[PDB]
Amino acid sequence: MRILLCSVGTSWAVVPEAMQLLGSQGFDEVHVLTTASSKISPGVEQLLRYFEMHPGPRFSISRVQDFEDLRSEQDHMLF
Amino acid sequence: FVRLGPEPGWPQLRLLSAPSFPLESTLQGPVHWVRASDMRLRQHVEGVLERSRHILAAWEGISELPIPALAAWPPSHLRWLHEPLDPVQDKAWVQALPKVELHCHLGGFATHGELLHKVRQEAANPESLPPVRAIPLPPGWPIPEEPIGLERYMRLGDNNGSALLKDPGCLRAQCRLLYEALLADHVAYAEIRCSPANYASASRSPWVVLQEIRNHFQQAMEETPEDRRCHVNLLLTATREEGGDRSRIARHLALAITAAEHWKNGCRVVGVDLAGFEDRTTRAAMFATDFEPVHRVGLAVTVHAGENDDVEGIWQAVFKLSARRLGHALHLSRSPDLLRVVAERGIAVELCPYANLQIKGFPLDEEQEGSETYPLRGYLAAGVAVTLNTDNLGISQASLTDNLLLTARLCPGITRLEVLKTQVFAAQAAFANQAERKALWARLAQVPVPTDTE
Amino acid sequence: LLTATREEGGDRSRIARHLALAITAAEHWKNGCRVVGVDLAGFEDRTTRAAMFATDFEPVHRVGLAVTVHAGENDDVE
Amino acid sequence: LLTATREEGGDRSRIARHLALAITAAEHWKNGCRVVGVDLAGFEDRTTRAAMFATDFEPVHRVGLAVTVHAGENDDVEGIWQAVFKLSARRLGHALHLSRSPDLLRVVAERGIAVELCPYANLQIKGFPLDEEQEGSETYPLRGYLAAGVAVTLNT
Ligand SMILES: [Zn+2]
Repeated sequence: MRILLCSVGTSWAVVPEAMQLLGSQGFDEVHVLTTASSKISPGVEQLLRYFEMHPGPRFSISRVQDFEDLRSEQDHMLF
Repeated sequence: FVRLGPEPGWPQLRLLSAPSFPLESTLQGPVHWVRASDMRLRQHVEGVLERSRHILAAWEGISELPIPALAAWPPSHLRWLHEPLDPVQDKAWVQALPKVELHCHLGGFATHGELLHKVRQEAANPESLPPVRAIPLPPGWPIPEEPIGLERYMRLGDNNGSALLKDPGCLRAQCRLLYEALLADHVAYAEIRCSPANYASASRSPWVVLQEIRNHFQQAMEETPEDRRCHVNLLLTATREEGGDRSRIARHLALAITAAEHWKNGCRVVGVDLAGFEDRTTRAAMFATDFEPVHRVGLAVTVHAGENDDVEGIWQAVFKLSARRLGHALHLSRSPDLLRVVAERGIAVELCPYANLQIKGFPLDEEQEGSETYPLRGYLAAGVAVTLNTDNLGISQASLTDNLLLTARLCPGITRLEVLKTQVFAAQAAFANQAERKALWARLAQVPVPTDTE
Repeated sequence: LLTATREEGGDRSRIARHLALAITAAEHWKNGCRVVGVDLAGFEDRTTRAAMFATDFEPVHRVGLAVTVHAGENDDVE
Repeated sequence: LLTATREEGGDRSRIARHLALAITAAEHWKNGCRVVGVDLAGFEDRTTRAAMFATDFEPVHRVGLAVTVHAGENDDVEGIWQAVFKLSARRLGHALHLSRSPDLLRVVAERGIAVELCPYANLQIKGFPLDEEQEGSETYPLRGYLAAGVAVTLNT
């Protein structure tokens, strides 16, 4: 099996581009970690629409709760 | 695409699984919302990297550590080991050390004080109890002003032993209370020396006495959890004297041969201890033919060749009795050729600091070492397998912890590593089998973490 | 009686176990059936004429155990 | 190692010379090549069996010389018993019958007495089976000795 883990920020397009590392074969499943920021919320749906029109691997857009912005050391340790 | 290469990970970190550190997830539509209950995984990872750094740092030099598990110690803690032992500041560290006891007499445990009365109050026949004789301890005990010699030392234990232990109730109390003293001292393996024929009666054969002693310790061992259990093995003391009755030696030697195959598990008889009257008339070779049956049945022999300031007695003990361990033997350096033989053959030397100080006397708290010092560090430097013991917990009025700390005052500059090396020596010198040695080594790997290092 | 069997240049460990068993049992039972002595039996030859077993049997003599000896298949008075 | 050979006939004058030579050479050289022990070489039988030389080897033990006993063409455990205890041998040569005495095997392992095995010589002199499937009643006792805790060395 081949699983791709991809963190995402304000640049949702990195995940679909990360899909093309292996070529046409792709990944058996991809999982995306996301923070609870509202700025990056619109990118979550853009990932969802891409996943719908490119199905076949398992998808997860798991969002880290109570992590909005990187403010101090406690935020990074929580992430 | 820029690829940074595969990562092998760390050997003990790539085995971690999700169930061990679960991630609570709440499903909002098609997107998971994850949270961490606590910070346990990072505490596990950082504790691993903290330990991994220690092993790699101490990797070069692991052969000099008597206990290989010490390589996981912080480098400051390992430098603490090489520092000289402090008798007053390291009392807590020594107390928590898993210790090995190789030279301990059953009849010299509850000789005076409150422990003597606790054994007496559990006599099965109180009317047969001997009157408590007046045996005043020398002033400054357990550290007398002057050495008292061997004759006065054995008289300090006249309220216990053969006088008291002929009572089945007193014998049971003596065994159980001695085990409680071993547990309180964090002793992991002990070898208790007993004279079952000395406690025999008309209706109680020496085999009955020995079987009671073994089962008293076995019952005490079974009632103790495996984690802190002190394994007790038994040595039978063959006591020599000037004529009188040497059929008691034949009874003890035969009892140890009989008991050797009888118990293959738990508390068991693992050797004989040739002791008693030390003189050129009762030197080792006089009994060489008595111990041929002991050697045929694979019984180990330890010899009390340590008072008369002779070296010829130690020669027969090594070569005429095939002794695996030597009791006391504080004058090996008198024959540098015998000292080389003892180290080469792996014959262990049983040192009893308080008993040696009380009987013989040694310079104390001297900042330099010469010509009179306790020979512990000289023996270690010569490759002798040296063990530290209590001899008599009652007469000497000191535990194994106190005996270890006294070596700081007896030997100037003895390090805390050297104390650990004696425990390793005692484990190697034990008359234990594969199962007992394996269990003992797992206990010795749990060295207490020092406090207030640097 | 416990039999200490002489075996040609062989294990004296079984003899040691038997002789020690008798010494332990001689004083264990003071009534009824009891162990009262040892028997020296087994192989017999000029090697095992039983003079060199005298060291093995001194402990038996110390505890007052009686001894009986097999004069085996042989025509030797020694 | 200086070899003291037992001989049929009781000739012990060359043994006396070899034992005296090793004592003299033991303290003569303290660096480099040095004489470190004596080997009691091979003539079997109850005559010339270990303990007969216990008196001869008292001087060797008194000068700190180690002793190895060289058993050969024999099937008796009494020689090994006497080598360990009457001779205080620190090593044993060709001790291929330790398992036949369970007490002796435990004593050898407990005391750390090494056993010098010579695979080709033992095969050429005694004839152990080769390339057999698992084990049993004929196998070279090397792996049996190792499982018993015996210090085993392989030699030429
Ligand atoms: Zn003692």
